[PDB]
Formats: sequence, C-alpha cells, structure tokens
Amino acid sequence: DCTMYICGDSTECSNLLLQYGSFCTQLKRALTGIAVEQDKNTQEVFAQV
Amino acid sequence: ETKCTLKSFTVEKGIYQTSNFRVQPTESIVRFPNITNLCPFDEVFNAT
Repeated sequence: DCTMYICGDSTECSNLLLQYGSFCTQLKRALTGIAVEQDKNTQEVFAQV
Repeated sequence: ETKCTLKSFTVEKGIYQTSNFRVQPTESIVRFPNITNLCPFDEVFNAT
C-alpha cells in the first residue's frame, strides 16, 4: 500500500505525500503485473488437457 | 472510489484495488503518573 507503509496513520504526512504524487502508483501497477503473471505460469503447465 | 482511484469515469470489467479500511481519528488524549511525593510547603504556610 502507498500511504500506510511510509507514514501510516498520520494525516499530517499524507498531505505531504501528494507533493511527489504519482510516484507510488507506478509501484502498484508494477507489483500487480507480477501477481497476475503468477496465475498464468501455473495455467500453462498443468492445464494442457 | 474505484472510479477516482483510476482517474477516469469508465472502468472495464475486472477486479480493482482501492483505498483501505481504516478508522479516522475521532479524538485525542494525554496521560502522566503523579500520586505521591508532594512538596511540603504547608510547614512554611503553617508556621507562626
């Protein structure tokens, strides 16, 4: 998660995070691509019937 | 919430991840210990 990792449960820092902005969203799309792939690696092997 | 997480007004079919489930801070309090060791100024204030 973007916000909770760095300064979780601190609203005085969450507004500061908006200064950098779209930096962490790039991380979420990077880690989500890995997770979707892991479900396809298993499908290619065992589902050949 | 999921419409404004993706910054768009149309979302395609699928599963999406959004903001979390955390309780907003309602109040605020303070605590400190002090039950003994009182300063004895009464002797000055009770001396004839």
